[PDB]
Amino acid sequence: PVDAWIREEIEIPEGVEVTVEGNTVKVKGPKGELQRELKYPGVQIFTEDGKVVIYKEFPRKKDVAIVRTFKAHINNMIKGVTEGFKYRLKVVYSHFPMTVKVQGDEVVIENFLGEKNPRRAKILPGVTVKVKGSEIEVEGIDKEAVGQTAANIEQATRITKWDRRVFQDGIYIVEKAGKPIKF
Amino acid sequence: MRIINAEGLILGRLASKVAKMLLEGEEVVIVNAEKAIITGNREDIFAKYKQRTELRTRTNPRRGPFYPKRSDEIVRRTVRGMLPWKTDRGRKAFKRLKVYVGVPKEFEGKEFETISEAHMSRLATPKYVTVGEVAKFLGGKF
Amino acid sequence: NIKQTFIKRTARELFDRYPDKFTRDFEHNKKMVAELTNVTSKTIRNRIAGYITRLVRMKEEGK
Amino acid sequence: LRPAKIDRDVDKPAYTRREYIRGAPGPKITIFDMGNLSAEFEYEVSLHAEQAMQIRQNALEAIRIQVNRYLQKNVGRSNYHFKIRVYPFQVLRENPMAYGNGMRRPFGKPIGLAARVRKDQKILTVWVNGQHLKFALGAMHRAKMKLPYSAYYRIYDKEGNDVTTKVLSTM
Amino acid sequence: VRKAVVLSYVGSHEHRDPNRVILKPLDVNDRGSAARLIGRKVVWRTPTGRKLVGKIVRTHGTRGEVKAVFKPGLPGQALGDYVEIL
Amino acid sequence: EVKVFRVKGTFERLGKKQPFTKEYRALKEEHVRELVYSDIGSKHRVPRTKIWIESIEEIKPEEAEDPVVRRLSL
RNA sequence: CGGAGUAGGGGGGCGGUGUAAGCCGUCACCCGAGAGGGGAACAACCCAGACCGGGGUUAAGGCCCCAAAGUGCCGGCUAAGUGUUACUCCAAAGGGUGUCCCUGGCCUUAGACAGCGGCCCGUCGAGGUCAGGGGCCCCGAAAAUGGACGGGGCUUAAGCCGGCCGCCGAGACCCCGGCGCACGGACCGAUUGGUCC
RNA sequence: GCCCGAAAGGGUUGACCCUCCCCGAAGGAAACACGGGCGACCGUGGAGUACGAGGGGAGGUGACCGGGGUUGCACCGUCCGU
Repeated sequence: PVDAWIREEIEIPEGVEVTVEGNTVKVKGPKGELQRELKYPGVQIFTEDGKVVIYKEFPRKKDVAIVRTFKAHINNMIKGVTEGFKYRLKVVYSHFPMTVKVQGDEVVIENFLGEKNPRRAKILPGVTVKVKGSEIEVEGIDKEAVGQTAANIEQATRITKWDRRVFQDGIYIVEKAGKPIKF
Repeated sequence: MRIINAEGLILGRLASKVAKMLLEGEEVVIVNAEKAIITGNREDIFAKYKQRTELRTRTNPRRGPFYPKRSDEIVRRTVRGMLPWKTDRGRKAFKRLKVYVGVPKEFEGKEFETISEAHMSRLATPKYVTVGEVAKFLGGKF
Repeated sequence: NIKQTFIKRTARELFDRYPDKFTRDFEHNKKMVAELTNVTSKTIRNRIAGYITRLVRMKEEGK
Repeated sequence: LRPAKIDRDVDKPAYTRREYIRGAPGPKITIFDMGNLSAEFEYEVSLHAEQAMQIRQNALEAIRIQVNRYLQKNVGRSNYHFKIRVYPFQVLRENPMAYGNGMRRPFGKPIGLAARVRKDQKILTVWVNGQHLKFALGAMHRAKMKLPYSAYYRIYDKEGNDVTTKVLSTM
Repeated sequence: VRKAVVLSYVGSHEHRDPNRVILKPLDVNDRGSAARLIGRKVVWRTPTGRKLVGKIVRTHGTRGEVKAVFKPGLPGQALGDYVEIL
Repeated sequence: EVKVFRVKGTFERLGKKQPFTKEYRALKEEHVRELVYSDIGSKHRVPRTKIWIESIEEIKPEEAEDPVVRRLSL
């Protein structure tokens, strides 16, 4: 195989409480509490005094990849319950300005390409959207739900019938978790 | 009668043991049929079972293969496949079997046997599906 | 002498019949084997008990 | 024309003698040496047959044209001594049946020519210097494509010893 | 009562011997020592109380079954039934 | 004392010979020989007659070139 | 000396011919003119040549259930139900950071990405990067009544590779008892012979 | 399993069944005790014992057995002539 006893370790920060209940990871922090189930044959997640340790005792490539993925997920949970995540969207149009508004658990877009019908995007629980003109912010505590809400707001505006070199109207992500999108 | 709980058991191995019991001459009852598992890939499994259900005689459908859509009938049919079904001996042995989804109030209050040769733990590859999920895909009541 | 196939088979049948009275403790397993079985040999009984202990370990855990 | 899987194999007796074969055809290949012929290059890149084979002169000529055009556009006539080593001596025949008489008196009339090659035999060679091994390998690939069975290339030095792995590692 | 179950006739998948029978003793101790029954008589009862008598000859396999001869042979109505050892 | 062994040899597949060098932990060299046979047979589909061993020489844990054995031996 | 039958051959291996299937020869093992035990069923592929009644041990092959015998052991591989096909009776050229191995070079305690800073350093500071070859799998891969690993089904297997240990299984082989036949012999018949060894 | 069974077949000078004793072809165990093997298992002793197709004998109960018609279970079996 690759090595003998692959072992990854994460240091627990200021006031974050990390617990295991058999295959779940509970993560409490100054804001919010998160849960997540992570299991793979032979992978053990247990807590030391001040550490999260992920272990497998005779691993192959795919097991190594699984372990690193689990480590990344746990780090994301910690960072989320500590600070949070923030995505940014930009609205653009050429003709027919469209109005975006928040209605309960849905974002509604009107006058897109001049349609008499509104487009709708579903907001997931625990996420908050703020619209100030041409810029939108999705703030939240968990990265998956935040990114999914952003992606839904984007995919509510997609064209298939006309050339996009000319028809470019819509809403676009510009910043993922603090990481600009560049060509 | 020997009452067997199917929670967490591999279907074909369970069926092999049960068929040999029946031929030796015991009466068998199986509870919790919807909780036995089938190993492999979801799409391959679902395709196989759909293909089974879409088999029919082209001149008369009142005749024709009647492959099941329910979990208990699926388990029963696996067992029947494991017997000599064209003989009085096998017909009697198969008549000596009953299968149930869940645990009916009748059997409520008893201790259930298991089978060691058949249990989810001898496995190492996580790819597995549930008979209840198969039944839901096929469109059967429980 | 007495072979291990006989032991594993008998232990497997005992566990199948009564998967509620056997635990992870070697000595309790010995006692329950002596109770629920009509064997007449400490050797056979203790071997059955060990194999039942392994069975319970495996049926609790799993890869 | 007819597919090459008919003539690929070598299970028939040799049929290479023209004082007895009536109406045999001439070759459609006349050039077997191209480039610079008196220039004492370093590296010799040679193709080798993986199993016994029977190559048509059509395939031979196509290989020639393609590989030579490539080597000219990329390396330059001043380099790349290119040689084909095998000549077509076998005569291929077809039964004149398809009113007809079917399988009555079946003995084919001659149609074409082919070269016979045995396992681990050289077919063609490019003599080149270090700075053009890339293009020599490209030519190897292009020729490999146009053959009925598979073939492997090797490299040789002056004194004709194998340095293929050492030269492949260090590019 | 020191009894056993009749399992099958002797033979292969394609043919069988109808004067020989495979028996499974039910007591775990007899199953652990099945060779200590070689030479013993073994009886089957008919629906009319008649008696058919046979003899255990040798062991069959390794799980604890035995082989028995019954001339005059048993009927097919006796293949998942009980038999009494003497 | 649990010894570390190094094995050298050749194996032939489809008429082409190929050298190999390996490292094992064991008490003796017979175990090493059986393991070598089984592993090469599995991974390259070679029978035992087409496997030739020249040397099974005992080395020390720190002059080795295999990470699993190195970590098992410290 | 006398009495015949045979003058359409076939399977399997080799040779000439032919796109191939087939045509023509050759060898003389089999079917024809050959029971029984296996290959799902199969004229000729495997074991094996048959008087009658019995008792045992093996062969071909097989041991999750159908179905007699192992849910057998050790080491490894496959994730595609691929496969579960000795043959009769199974799709390729060309490709694949899919995984498991072998080999040979080149950089390394500041390397090979990204990054603070326009070939340079302060940091992420521990091994990495190119070439060849092998095993298993994947893409390439479309057909007509509803359906075929013999079926059920099987995933550290009930699959594959390298090896091993026990058991089941023929009319074959050993043994007991009976019938006949061939050859020779002794004794004995009023005709083609009889009783016994 | 149900039915028929006077005579021509056996049988009260003893049908059938039960118990014990002797010999015994080829073949042929096991429990248990001591060791080898990672292991499935094996070796030594028990033991050429228990058993074994058949061949004989001794004591008990006392009336059917063989045969025929039809049917049930298990396995096998694709007609005759050319």
